[PDB]
Amino acid sequence: SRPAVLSDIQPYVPRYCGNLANSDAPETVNKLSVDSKNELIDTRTMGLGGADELTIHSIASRMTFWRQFDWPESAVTDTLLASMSVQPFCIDTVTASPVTEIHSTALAFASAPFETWQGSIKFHFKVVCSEYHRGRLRLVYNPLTNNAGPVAFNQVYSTTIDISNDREFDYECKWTDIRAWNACIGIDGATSATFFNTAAAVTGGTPFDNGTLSVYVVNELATPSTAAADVKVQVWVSAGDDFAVAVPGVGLSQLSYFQQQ
Amino acid sequence: SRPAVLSDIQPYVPRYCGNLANSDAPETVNKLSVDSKNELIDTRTMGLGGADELTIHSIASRMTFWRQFDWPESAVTDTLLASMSVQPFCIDTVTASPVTEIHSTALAFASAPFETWQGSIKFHFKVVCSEYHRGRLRLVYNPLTNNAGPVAFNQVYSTTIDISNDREFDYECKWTDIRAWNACIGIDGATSATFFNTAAAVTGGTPFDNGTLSVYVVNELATPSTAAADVKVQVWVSAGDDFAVAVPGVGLSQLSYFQQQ
Amino acid sequence: SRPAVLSDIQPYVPRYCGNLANSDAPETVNKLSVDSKNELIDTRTMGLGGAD
Amino acid sequence: DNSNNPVGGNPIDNYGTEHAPLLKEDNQYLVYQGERIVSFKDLLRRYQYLNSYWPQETGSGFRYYTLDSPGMPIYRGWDPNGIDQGQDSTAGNSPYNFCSMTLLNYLAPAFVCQRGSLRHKWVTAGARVNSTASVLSATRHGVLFPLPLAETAHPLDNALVGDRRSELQEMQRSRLNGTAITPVRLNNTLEIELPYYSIGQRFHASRFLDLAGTGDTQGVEIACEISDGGNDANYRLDQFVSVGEDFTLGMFVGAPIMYFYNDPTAT
Amino acid sequence: DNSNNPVGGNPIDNYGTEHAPLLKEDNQYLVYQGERIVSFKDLLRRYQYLNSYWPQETGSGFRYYTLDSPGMPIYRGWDPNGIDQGQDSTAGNSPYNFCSMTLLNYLAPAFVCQRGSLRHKWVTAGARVNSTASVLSATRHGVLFPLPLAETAHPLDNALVGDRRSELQEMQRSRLNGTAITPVRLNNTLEIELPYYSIGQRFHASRFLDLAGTGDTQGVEIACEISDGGNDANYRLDQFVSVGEDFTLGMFVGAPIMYFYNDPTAT
Amino acid sequence: EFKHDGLISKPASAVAKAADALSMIPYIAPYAKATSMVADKIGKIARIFGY
Amino acid sequence: EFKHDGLISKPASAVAKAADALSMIPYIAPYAKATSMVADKIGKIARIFGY
Amino acid sequence: EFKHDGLISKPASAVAKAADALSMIPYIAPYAKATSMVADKIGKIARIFGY
Amino acid sequence: EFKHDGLISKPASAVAKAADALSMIPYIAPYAKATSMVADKIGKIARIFGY
Amino acid sequence: EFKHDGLISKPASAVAKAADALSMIPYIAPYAKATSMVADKIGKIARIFGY
Repeated sequence: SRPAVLSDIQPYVPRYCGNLANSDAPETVNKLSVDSKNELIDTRTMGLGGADELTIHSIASRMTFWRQFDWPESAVTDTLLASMSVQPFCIDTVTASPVTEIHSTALAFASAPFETWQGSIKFHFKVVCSEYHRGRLRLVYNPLTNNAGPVAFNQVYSTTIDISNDREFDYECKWTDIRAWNACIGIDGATSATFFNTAAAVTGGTPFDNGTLSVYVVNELATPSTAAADVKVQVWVSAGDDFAVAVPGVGLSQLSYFQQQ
Repeated sequence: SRPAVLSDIQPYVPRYCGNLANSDAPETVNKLSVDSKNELIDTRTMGLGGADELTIHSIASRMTFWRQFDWPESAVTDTLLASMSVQPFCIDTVTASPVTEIHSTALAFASAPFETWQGSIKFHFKVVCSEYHRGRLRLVYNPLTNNAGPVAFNQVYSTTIDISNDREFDYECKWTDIRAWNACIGIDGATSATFFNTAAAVTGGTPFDNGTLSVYVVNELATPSTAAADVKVQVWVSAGDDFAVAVPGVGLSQLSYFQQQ
Repeated sequence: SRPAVLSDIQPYVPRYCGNLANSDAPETVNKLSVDSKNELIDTRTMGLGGAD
Repeated sequence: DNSNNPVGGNPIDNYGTEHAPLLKEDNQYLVYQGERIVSFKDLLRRYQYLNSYWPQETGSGFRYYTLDSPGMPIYRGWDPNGIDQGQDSTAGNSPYNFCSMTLLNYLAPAFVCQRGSLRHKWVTAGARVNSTASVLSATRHGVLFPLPLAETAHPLDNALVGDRRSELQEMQRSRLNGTAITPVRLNNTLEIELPYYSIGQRFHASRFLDLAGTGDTQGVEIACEISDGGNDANYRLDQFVSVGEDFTLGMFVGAPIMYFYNDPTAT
Repeated sequence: DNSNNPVGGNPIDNYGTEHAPLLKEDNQYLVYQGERIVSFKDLLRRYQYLNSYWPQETGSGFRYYTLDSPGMPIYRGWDPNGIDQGQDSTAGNSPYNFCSMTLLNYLAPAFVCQRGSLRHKWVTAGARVNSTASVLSATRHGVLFPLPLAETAHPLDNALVGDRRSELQEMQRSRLNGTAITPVRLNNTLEIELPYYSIGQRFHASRFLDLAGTGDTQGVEIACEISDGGNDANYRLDQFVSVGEDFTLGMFVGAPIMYFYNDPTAT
Repeated sequence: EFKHDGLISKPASAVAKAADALSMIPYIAPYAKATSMVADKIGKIARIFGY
Repeated sequence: EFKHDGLISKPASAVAKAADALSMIPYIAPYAKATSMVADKIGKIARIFGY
Repeated sequence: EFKHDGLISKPASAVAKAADALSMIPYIAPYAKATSMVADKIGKIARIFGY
Repeated sequence: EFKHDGLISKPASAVAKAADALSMIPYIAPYAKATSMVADKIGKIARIFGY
Repeated sequence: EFKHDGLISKPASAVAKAADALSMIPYIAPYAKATSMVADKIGKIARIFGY
């Protein structure tokens, strides 16, 4: 109370509710502890190894089984076995009349809160067969869609793997789109669209995906006897090295972990 | 909660609405993104060259076609062909009884939000004729107005261009006014006044313009045959190097991009 | 929103009407111009000699 | 010999000895103006009043007014898709916007491209009842579907608490998108900025006039509680628009066709 | 020869010369997005609206509303132990939560372990009567007994002052645990953080969905005064949840089974 | 850029006698932002162009 | 860490041209906190991982 | 000029013993403003004339 | 002591690895206050005893 | 004098062991004010006399 404060009048704006949109601004939060700097650690004191696993690329790069198809005896050259859409949202549903279960890949789990995606998608194909089952598969990449008959060896991107030396193999579909970022359908929107057809070719070319990847037969399946051979192929799916997501959105506002009742 | 805060009481004034008049004060704005420093660039990533084009002098210096007049066979020495007012607001209207279109020069576009202007105006004259059409034009600058008859070669500023060597030529009308800044009529106010007359001389000397520029005939149009020759001259208009605008005002509060209904 | 602000609670007194008696204190005045430092001069640009 | 130049240019002897003499006057703005205006990007960062919005015109009871507005200000005149209705020249009626002509609305249809963040202020003037503790909130929409300018009311005065919660979950405020809230009794001003998110888009059409019937990809939902009692009939929201810092316009392709007329009688 | 690898991996020649070309575009987010999102731990620190709570639904007279809520947000769908009641597919009724699906609720049942502090905001929107000077208060519970989500009213308008004091001593606000108070007429926002105290526990079950019927060991009691007069029927509390700075999740064991459906009619 | 009390250190509106370079064109570097860029890379007076 | 005006000194959201190390894994020291730790012990750009 | 807490560094009202130069005339340079000018170009005590 | 923003410069609550001297007794000088004293005269970690 | 946060740098109330010069008389210079004067011209402890 002796002198007079001659500092300048300093303007201010009150922020009662704070800053609840940005992810990096410090907060004026009354922590309900004794020490103001009360803080634990985030390490291998839970029994684990110590790796940060809330990275988007650490969750999405996990190779997860997605679907399975078969390669019949009656398949001949230029027969489509499966066709699938190049995108993150690789789910599979189990309906049972009141409930509808949605089983999602880690690639589809880690990309649901977002509205744009880009990058490469890795598909791991796994042929279950004996040593005496021989043939050639063929992996068409087509940015739009495949025609209703045979697909020519020119005018598409293809690989033609022999399954004698490589029964299991992965194929990385890079970014070849006219945009930089495609849209995200969400797990909510992927449950109504066809993304794995195995009877015809799926419809790509949408603003939501990066085209389509299809499996054809080049050489027929050779058999060691007269027994009926039921050969299957497994499709596992992961994120490639380019894979990025952006625009946090409303993709998971309608999802739930409780069944439909 | 251990010690007591013995800093001075510091006076403040709350600013709830902010500062919405000045153009340089920082703002306390809650940006609705994840990163507080979310910012794109402003460059040639749109397909362009990378030049800053929101400069007033970059918009206003573009040479834009304004009007067109003719130079008849019956024109003789000291015949006025056109007279125009030296100012930024060079527009042209198309009426069709409910609607009234206003087509404005980039010089008139870039000077509508302001209330004062100064500087030089550049007029580009472009004579459309064959190689056998010869004569002399004459460009009077008069700060007030030209008399109803012939204008003398003394007592005005004039040039007398021969159109044999220079069929296209521009003429820069500098600042010769009793003020430093003239007023801006606006595009709203330029639609009711006469700024290009081509039958008499326009009225300058107002506080809104920098005088008047007129075109007279010195030597008659020479013709190669007995055919009727319809020679025209085009007036293009731009800002000179001196051109400046100030006092942001209410010049575009009544304008619209939707027709009159 | 990552850390917690651990600066001290700083006391203040609001001054809504300002300081309208003293002749030397700076003011928090919203000047109605484009430039915040909008200022002319006070000299012989009025036709005069330049004396205060 | 410089005789069909698309930009012209052939300087003939004019009436001055000294070329461009007003650039050599250094202390000119110490005498007349006090400041110099060189760019529009400096002048586009002054806020300007766009339009006002009355929340007690949509629902009934105590409810939650929500307004889906574009991030870019709507245009000033006789729309075919206008949010208001004016008396035209045939003594009839036509759609009309009673909004202001901002500098952004003026400059944007003369350029091809457009990109950048856009800043808003929501001011909440008028009258109000003494029993209010509402929160004004701004929350952004997605960038796939542009919603047009629309007004919705969500009722909050049901007998069931669950049927109030189901109305609070129909709102964009409940979502993972960026949200700014404030109390009206304490601050009543948002001061938000809409960033330029896009589905692989480098720019958008700067010459797109139909923002009130289509919207853009920077839309925002503004939300505020309202009651049906009197003296809330004068409660309104004022929108002030301006331009963020990463904002740019494309190539200049000339001024559009303009029209000059006053506001008609609102019917 | 890499032929039963549990993670797969055998790169066959695909259709690109350049491997992973989108990592070599350094200035990509100067063109399209403005920002890059790499981790979820950065994105979990955005607050998101969880649920609203109406204090004039529990007691009568002038009283003190108290709400025992978990520190972790409750889950979104058809609980067997839900706090609300919706109309199901058999045209009957079933318990249901009308809360939002936050990013924390999304990410947590896909991990085994969970540890860290959790941040809350309590916003207090709606209407109110002019005769209020209430104090909103948050106070933490013990870490031995997790209390479920419950609502209680303590009457304060008795004739005896001692029987008012005995109601103020039935509250967790009167205890040695950490308490944050604020006046509703002046700030109306708490912004608290619940630390991770534990009885020798290194983590807890991140796949535990029944938070509304059991609670967790980071529960908090929220307390606010309410009167029985009208215009307080619209007085409510909004909960915004987020994640503290010592927060971590354990090992990823896959996404759970998900379900997609809109909110039913609240009955 | 984002600095504490940046309006004090500007010439900010006006004459600033060496700020009569209004006839100069601003050069934008190939991925230049507006904030932590050309206002410090062109010169002192690049804040009259809005940077 | 707990410092005065720490958001000004971040690159904080974005490109920050040398911040294209998104393909790097964060290493956590055996008893590392989040605040006064790996955001200064990995590098300048360890704040895009949330530290 | 526009500086932070400029009233503290003034003599600001009064005697300031060397401020008995009230009999001196203030000289204004030919395009001098009032703010970033003669209050620092005449002397320390040019703030009793209002500059 | 009475200093500006003293909570930032504390370890203030916790582990602070060298703050495992909880088995040490605090020594109080014969006329020591709590504020401008033993929190700086014992060591850095004398603030977990309440000083 | 008029300085920013002057109460922090005082001993301000009390013992301040060298402040047992209460038996000393304050000397006032012939035109000394109270503010920018004898509180700095007598000694450190001239603030218990009210200066």
